[PDB]
Amino acid sequence: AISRTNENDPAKHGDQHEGQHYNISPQDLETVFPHGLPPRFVMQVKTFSEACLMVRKPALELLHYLKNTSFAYPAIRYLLYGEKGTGKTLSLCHVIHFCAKQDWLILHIPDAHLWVKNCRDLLQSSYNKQRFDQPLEASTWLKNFKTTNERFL
RNA sequence: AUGAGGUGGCAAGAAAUGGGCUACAUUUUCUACCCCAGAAAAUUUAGC
Ligand SMILES: Nc1ncnc2c1ncn2[C@@H]1O[C@H](COP(=O)(O)OP(=O)(O)OP(=O)(O)O)[C@@H](O)[C@H]1O
Ligand SMILES: [Mg+2]
Ligand SMILES: [Mg+2]
Repeated sequence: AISRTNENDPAKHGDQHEGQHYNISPQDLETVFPHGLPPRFVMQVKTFSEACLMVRKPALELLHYLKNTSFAYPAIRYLLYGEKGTGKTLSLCHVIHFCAKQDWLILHIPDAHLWVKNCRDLLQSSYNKQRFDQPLEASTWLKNFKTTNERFL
Protein backbone atom coordinates (compact mmCIF):
# COMPACT_ATOMS: atom_id res chain seq x y z
CA ALA A 1 0.00 0.00 0.00
CA ILE A 2 2.38 2.69 -1.26
CA SER A 3 -0.53 5.17 -1.43
CA ARG A 4 -1.41 4.81 2.28
CA THR A 5 0.24 6.17 5.42
CA ASN A 6 -0.05 4.48 8.81
CA GLU A 7 0.19 7.87 10.58
CA ASN A 8 -3.51 8.64 11.12
CA ASP A 9 -2.68 11.62 13.37
CA PRO A 10 -2.91 14.92 11.44
CA ALA A 11 -0.58 16.68 13.93
CA LYS A 12 2.39 14.58 12.73
CA HIS A 13 2.07 14.85 8.94
CA GLY A 14 4.96 16.38 7.03
CA ASP A 15 6.56 16.51 3.58
CA GLN A 16 7.41 12.79 3.72
CA HIS A 17 3.69 11.91 3.89
CA GLU A 18 2.88 13.89 0.72
CA GLY A 19 0.91 11.86 -1.79
CA GLN A 20 -0.14 9.28 0.82
CA HIS A 21 -3.65 8.65 2.12
CA TYR A 22 -4.44 8.70 5.84
CA ASN A 23 -7.61 7.27 7.34
CA ILE A 24 -10.27 9.14 9.32
CA SER A 25 -12.08 6.95 11.83
CA PRO A 26 -15.89 6.62 11.74
CA GLN A 27 -16.05 8.33 15.13
CA ASP A 28 -14.04 11.26 13.77
CA LEU A 29 -16.19 11.20 10.62
CA GLU A 30 -19.49 11.51 12.49
CA THR A 31 -18.17 13.98 15.07
CA VAL A 32 -15.83 16.34 13.21
CA PHE A 33 -17.62 16.15 9.82
CA PRO A 34 -21.41 15.97 9.98
CA HIS A 35 -21.58 18.47 7.10
CA GLY A 36 -18.09 19.42 5.91
CA LEU A 37 -17.14 16.83 3.33
CA PRO A 38 -18.00 17.43 -0.36
CA PRO A 39 -21.15 15.64 -1.55
CA ARG A 40 -19.26 13.40 -4.00
CA PHE A 41 -16.63 12.43 -1.41
CA VAL A 42 -19.37 11.09 0.88
CA MET A 43 -20.34 8.68 -1.91
CA GLN A 44 -16.74 7.43 -2.00
CA VAL A 45 -16.75 7.04 1.79
CA LYS A 46 -20.00 5.06 1.64
CA THR A 47 -18.80 2.86 -1.24
CA PHE A 48 -15.27 2.14 0.03
CA SER A 49 -16.46 1.82 3.66
CA GLU A 50 -13.57 4.10 4.69
CA ALA A 51 -12.65 7.80 4.49
CA CYS A 52 -9.06 8.42 3.38
CA LEU A 53 -7.54 11.82 2.59
CA MET A 54 -4.32 12.40 0.66
CA VAL A 55 -1.73 14.58 2.37
CA ARG A 56 -0.89 17.49 0.05
CA LYS A 57 1.35 20.57 0.16
CA PRO A 58 -1.46 23.13 0.67
CA ALA A 59 -2.69 21.37 3.81
CA LEU A 60 0.87 20.80 5.04
CA GLU A 61 1.71 24.50 4.68
CA LEU A 62 -1.53 25.58 6.35
CA LEU A 63 -0.86 23.13 9.20
CA HIS A 64 2.68 24.45 9.66
CA TYR A 65 1.19 27.95 9.85
CA LEU A 66 -1.35 26.88 12.49
CA LYS A 67 1.22 25.01 14.61
CA ASN A 68 3.34 28.17 14.98
CA THR A 69 0.43 30.60 15.43
CA SER A 70 0.73 33.13 18.25
CA PHE A 71 -2.57 33.25 20.14
CA ALA A 72 -1.87 36.75 21.51
CA TYR A 73 -1.81 38.39 18.08
CA PRO A 74 -5.09 39.01 16.21
CA ALA A 75 -6.48 36.06 14.29
CA ILE A 76 -4.88 35.57 10.87
CA ARG A 77 -7.02 35.02 7.77
CA TYR A 78 -6.02 32.13 5.50
CA LEU A 79 -7.72 31.88 2.10
CA LEU A 80 -7.45 28.71 0.01
CA TYR A 81 -7.82 29.47 -3.70
CA GLY A 82 -7.41 27.44 -6.87
CA GLU A 83 -9.06 26.25 -10.04
CA LYS A 84 -12.30 24.28 -9.97
CA GLY A 85 -12.13 20.89 -8.28
CA THR A 86 -8.51 21.18 -7.13
CA GLY A 87 -9.12 19.93 -3.58
CA LYS A 88 -9.28 23.14 -1.53
CA THR A 89 -12.42 21.96 0.30
CA LEU A 90 -10.70 18.74 1.35
CA SER A 91 -7.60 20.71 2.39
CA LEU A 92 -9.86 22.79 4.63
CA CYS A 93 -11.34 19.54 5.94
CA HIS A 94 -7.83 18.25 6.70
CA VAL A 95 -7.09 21.43 8.65
CA ILE A 96 -10.42 21.17 10.51
CA HIS A 97 -9.60 17.58 11.47
CA PHE A 98 -6.18 18.67 12.72
CA CYS A 99 -7.70 21.43 14.85
CA ALA A 100 -10.45 19.21 16.26
CA LYS A 101 -7.98 16.65 17.65
CA GLN A 102 -6.23 19.40 19.67
CA ASP A 103 -9.43 20.40 21.52
CA TRP A 104 -10.05 23.49 19.43
CA LEU A 105 -13.58 24.87 19.19
CA ILE A 106 -14.69 24.40 15.57
CA LEU A 107 -16.91 26.96 13.82
CA HIS A 108 -17.31 25.23 10.45
CA ILE A 109 -19.52 26.67 7.69
CA PRO A 110 -19.78 23.92 5.03
CA ASP A 111 -21.08 26.18 2.25
CA ALA A 112 -21.89 29.87 2.62
CA HIS A 113 -23.48 29.95 -0.84
CA LEU A 114 -26.56 28.12 0.50
CA TRP A 115 -27.46 31.16 2.63
CA VAL A 116 -27.78 33.51 -0.38
CA LYS A 117 -29.97 31.44 -2.71
CA ASN A 118 -33.11 29.31 -2.68
CA CYS A 119 -34.64 30.28 0.69
CA ARG A 120 -38.36 29.53 1.03
CA ASP A 121 -39.02 30.52 4.68
CA LEU A 122 -37.56 34.03 4.82
CA LEU A 123 -38.64 36.02 7.88
CA GLN A 124 -38.14 39.51 9.30
CA SER A 125 -36.11 39.73 12.51
CA SER A 126 -37.85 40.86 15.67
CA TYR A 127 -34.40 41.86 16.96
CA ASN A 128 -33.79 44.27 14.07
CA LYS A 129 -36.71 44.95 11.76
CA GLN A 130 -34.37 45.81 8.84
CA ARG A 131 -32.82 42.31 8.65
CA PHE A 132 -34.12 38.90 7.57
CA ASP A 133 -33.95 35.50 9.27
CA GLN A 134 -33.33 32.10 7.69
CA PRO A 135 -34.62 29.62 10.29
CA LEU A 136 -34.16 26.51 8.13
CA GLU A 137 -30.54 27.34 7.31
CA ALA A 138 -29.71 28.42 10.87
CA SER A 139 -31.29 25.44 12.66
CA THR A 140 -29.64 22.98 10.27
CA TRP A 141 -26.23 24.47 11.09
CA LEU A 142 -26.96 24.62 14.82
CA LYS A 143 -27.52 20.87 15.07
CA ASN A 144 -24.19 20.06 13.43
CA PHE A 145 -22.39 22.70 15.50
CA LYS A 146 -23.81 20.99 18.59
CA THR A 147 -22.64 17.62 17.25
CA THR A 148 -19.08 18.81 16.57
CA ASN A 149 -18.56 20.76 19.82
CA GLU A 150 -20.82 18.86 22.23
CA ARG A 151 -18.11 18.70 24.90
CA PHE A 152 -17.64 22.46 25.28
CA LEU A 153 -21.35 23.38 25.29
C1' A B 1 -78.01 52.51 -67.43
C1' U B 2 -74.10 46.59 -66.63
C1' G B 3 -73.13 54.64 -64.78
C1' A B 4 -73.84 57.91 -59.84
C1' G B 5 -76.47 58.38 -55.36
C1' G B 6 -80.57 58.49 -50.73
C1' U B 7 -83.54 55.61 -47.37
C1' G B 8 -84.08 51.39 -44.58
C1' G B 9 -83.35 45.93 -44.28
C1' C B 10 -79.76 41.49 -44.85
C1' A B 11 -77.51 39.03 -38.86
C1' A B 12 -78.59 32.61 -39.87
C1' G B 13 -78.82 26.48 -37.51
C1' A B 14 -77.46 20.96 -37.95
C1' A B 15 -74.46 17.20 -38.34
C1' A B 16 -70.46 14.02 -41.57
C1' U B 17 -65.68 14.83 -43.18
C1' G B 18 -60.60 17.91 -44.48
C1' G B 19 -57.24 21.27 -42.93
C1' G B 20 -54.95 25.24 -39.78
C1' C B 21 -53.48 27.78 -34.60
C1' U B 22 -51.98 26.86 -29.14
C1' A B 23 -49.77 23.80 -24.36
C1' C B 24 -48.80 19.00 -23.94
C1' A B 25 -42.47 17.91 -18.36
C1' U B 26 -38.45 14.44 -15.59
C1' U B 27 -33.42 13.24 -21.36
C1' U B 28 -38.56 18.43 -17.70
C1' U B 29 -38.65 23.50 -15.50
C1' C B 30 -36.48 28.17 -12.59
C1' U B 31 -31.74 30.88 -11.09
C1' A B 32 -26.02 31.32 -11.60
C1' C B 33 -23.29 29.97 -15.62
C1' C B 34 -22.68 28.72 -20.84
C1' C B 35 -22.06 22.07 -19.44
C1' C B 36 -18.31 19.27 -12.06
C1' A B 37 -23.95 23.89 -8.94
C1' G B 38 -28.63 25.00 -5.89
C1' A B 39 -33.96 24.40 -5.82
C1' A B 40 -39.05 22.98 -7.87
C1' A B 41 -42.19 19.41 -9.25
C1' A B 42 -54.42 0.26 -34.64
C1' U B 43 -54.77 2.88 -39.20
C1' U B 44 -52.00 6.73 -41.52
C1' U B 45 -48.54 10.94 -43.09
C1' A B 46 -43.52 12.31 -43.85
C1' G B 47 -38.20 11.60 -43.99
C1' C B 48 -33.82 9.85 -44.46
N1 LIG C 1 -6.85 15.50 -0.58
C1 LIG C 1 -7.70 14.76 -1.29
N2 LIG C 1 -7.87 13.47 -0.94
C2 LIG C 1 -8.72 12.72 -1.65
N3 LIG C 1 -9.47 13.06 -2.70
C3 LIG C 1 -9.28 14.35 -3.02
C4 LIG C 1 -8.44 15.24 -2.39
N4 LIG C 1 -8.50 16.49 -3.00
C5 LIG C 1 -9.37 16.32 -3.96
N5 LIG C 1 -9.88 15.05 -4.04
C6 LIG C 1 -10.85 14.55 -5.00
O1 LIG C 1 -11.32 15.68 -5.73
C7 LIG C 1 -12.74 15.83 -5.57
C8 LIG C 1 -13.02 17.31 -5.53
O2 LIG C 1 -12.35 17.90 -4.40
P1 LIG C 1 -12.94 19.16 -3.65
O3 LIG C 1 -14.39 18.99 -3.39
O4 LIG C 1 -12.09 19.43 -2.42
O5 LIG C 1 -12.67 20.33 -4.68
P2 LIG C 1 -12.72 21.92 -4.67
O6 LIG C 1 -11.44 22.42 -5.32
O7 LIG C 1 -13.01 22.45 -3.32
O8 LIG C 1 -13.91 22.22 -5.68
P3 LIG C 1 -14.85 23.42 -6.13
O9 LIG C 1 -14.07 24.45 -6.88
O10 LIG C 1 -15.95 22.76 -6.97
O11 LIG C 1 -15.46 23.94 -4.83
C9 LIG C 1 -12.99 15.18 -4.22
O12 LIG C 1 -14.32 14.69 -4.26
C10 LIG C 1 -12.08 13.96 -4.31
O13 LIG C 1 -12.67 13.12 -5.29
MG1 LIG D 1 -15.09 23.42 -2.69
MG1 LIG E 1 -75.91 37.01 -42.34
